[PDB]
Amino acid sequence: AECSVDIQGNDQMQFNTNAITVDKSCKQFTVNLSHPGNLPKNVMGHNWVLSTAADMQGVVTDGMASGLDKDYLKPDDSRVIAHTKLIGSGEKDSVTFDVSKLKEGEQYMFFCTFPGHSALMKGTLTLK
Amino acid sequence: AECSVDIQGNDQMQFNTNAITVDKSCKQFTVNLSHPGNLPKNVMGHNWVLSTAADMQGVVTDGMASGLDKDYLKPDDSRVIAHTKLIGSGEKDSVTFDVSKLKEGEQYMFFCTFPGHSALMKGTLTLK
Amino acid sequence: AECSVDIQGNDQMQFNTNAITVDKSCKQFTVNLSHPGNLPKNVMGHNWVLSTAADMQGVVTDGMASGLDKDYLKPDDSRVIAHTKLIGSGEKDSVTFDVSKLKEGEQYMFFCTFPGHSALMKGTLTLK
Amino acid sequence: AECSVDIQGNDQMQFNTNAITVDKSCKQFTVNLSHPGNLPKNVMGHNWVLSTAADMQGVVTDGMASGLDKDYLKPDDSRVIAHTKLIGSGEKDSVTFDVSKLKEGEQYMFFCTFPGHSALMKGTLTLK
Ligand SMILES: [Cu+2]
Ligand SMILES: [Cu+2]
Ligand SMILES: [Cu+2]
Ligand SMILES: [Cu+2]
Repeated sequence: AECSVDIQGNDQMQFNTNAITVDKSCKQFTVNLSHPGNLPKNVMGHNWVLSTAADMQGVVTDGMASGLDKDYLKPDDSRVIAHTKLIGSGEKDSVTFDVSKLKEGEQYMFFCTFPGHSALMKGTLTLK
Repeated sequence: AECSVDIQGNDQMQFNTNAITVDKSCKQFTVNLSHPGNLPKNVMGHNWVLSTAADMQGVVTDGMASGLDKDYLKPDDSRVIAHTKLIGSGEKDSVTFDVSKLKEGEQYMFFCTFPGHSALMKGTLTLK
Repeated sequence: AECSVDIQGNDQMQFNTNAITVDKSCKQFTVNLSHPGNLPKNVMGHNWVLSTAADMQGVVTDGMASGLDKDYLKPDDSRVIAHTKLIGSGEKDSVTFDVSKLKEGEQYMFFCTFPGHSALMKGTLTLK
Repeated sequence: AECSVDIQGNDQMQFNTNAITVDKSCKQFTVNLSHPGNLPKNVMGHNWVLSTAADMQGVVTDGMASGLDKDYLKPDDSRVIAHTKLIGSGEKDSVTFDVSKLKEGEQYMFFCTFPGHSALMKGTLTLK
């Protein structure tokens, strides 16, 4: 949609899109995440996390180490550009971030940091 | 598209959708598969294969065993409802099948049978 | 050894093997499962479950529905040939079963029924 | 064991381990890689490549771009601490490296650079 995308994380550990395009004319961009299905957060929680492609692994390893109560993200992690909370089925969360935080010609990855989901739940974000 | 869907399998071993719905009014249904990216067929080939969810695993296992030359599909496998060829980047292939081969209230799965790909490249198909 | 195998299911949602061959001369066969890592059972619990390839999807689907208190396995599911308990990190469990429950020529699959894990935590077992 | 590890990458695009610990008493560490299965190098080749977690993305991407003739690794990449050859099934390779090139407190990752494989063929290495 205009400077926003709606994305779903389902009970089969899948995001419904795997490529996000942000137009340079946008001052801000909003991601609206929902979780179709019936499984709870401790079993199939999902969040949408954005970092550069280079930082994804560091973000994922340290997130796993933060625990369920920390939504599997290291608090005040400097490499995370934007993120939602970790949501279970039937819940919703959105994030709006400034497009000035993205740079031309840098590769960005969005992903879910719940233990073991990033191998399957990830995609590219591109500023065009 | 009425009675068709276009789907893409990319260089990250991802399909761009995880759910196809077929309209019960469609007599036939076509799937148009393309492969964006730059990797060749032997490294990142993708096909779209349809079966019941209960048959998916035996089709994938026997497909692997048939190998390279057989497009990683057992020839005349009775469990395969429809399938494309295995394609590399920049190639395109379509498959049309009779919608009468599908039951309402039965669960179907589409997937790619290139070794290792079905872990990520799979989705549901249902009649509506 | 000869009629046993040690399997590990780790925090990355993977088993350390994807194929087990049971030697025809074994009267019984043992699977010893351990869980390297640090995550608790409610987030990354693993079990080793055996059925035929054709039954795997039914077992995983009824399993997921039965929930964590039932170790994500349908109570007294007749499609389950043998299974361990669902274990958390630092736990271990073993199951010994009679090899006469297996026949030559049938495809068997082993897998984890914790939601989402069978996508990666699956393998073939064959009586040879 | 202690200063060596045997690792295998199979036809299901998986390593048999996703965590290696190198003991600080080791002067040198040896990794022996084998490829179980039947698939050739150009379809499912594997290598074991070590770098810091922050450098892994860059190594994988430039590795992809170097091609099969370069074993999917950029020639003389200074980010690669150690690596094997790319091997097909039934092949094996060994690599020894100096443990003094590893510092305590730095996050390292080992992985495969054959296109697409690092998503699942990766793990941690830690000085302990
Ligand atoms: Cu998730
Ligand atoms: Cu594929
Ligand atoms: Cu599991
Ligand atoms: Cu590989």
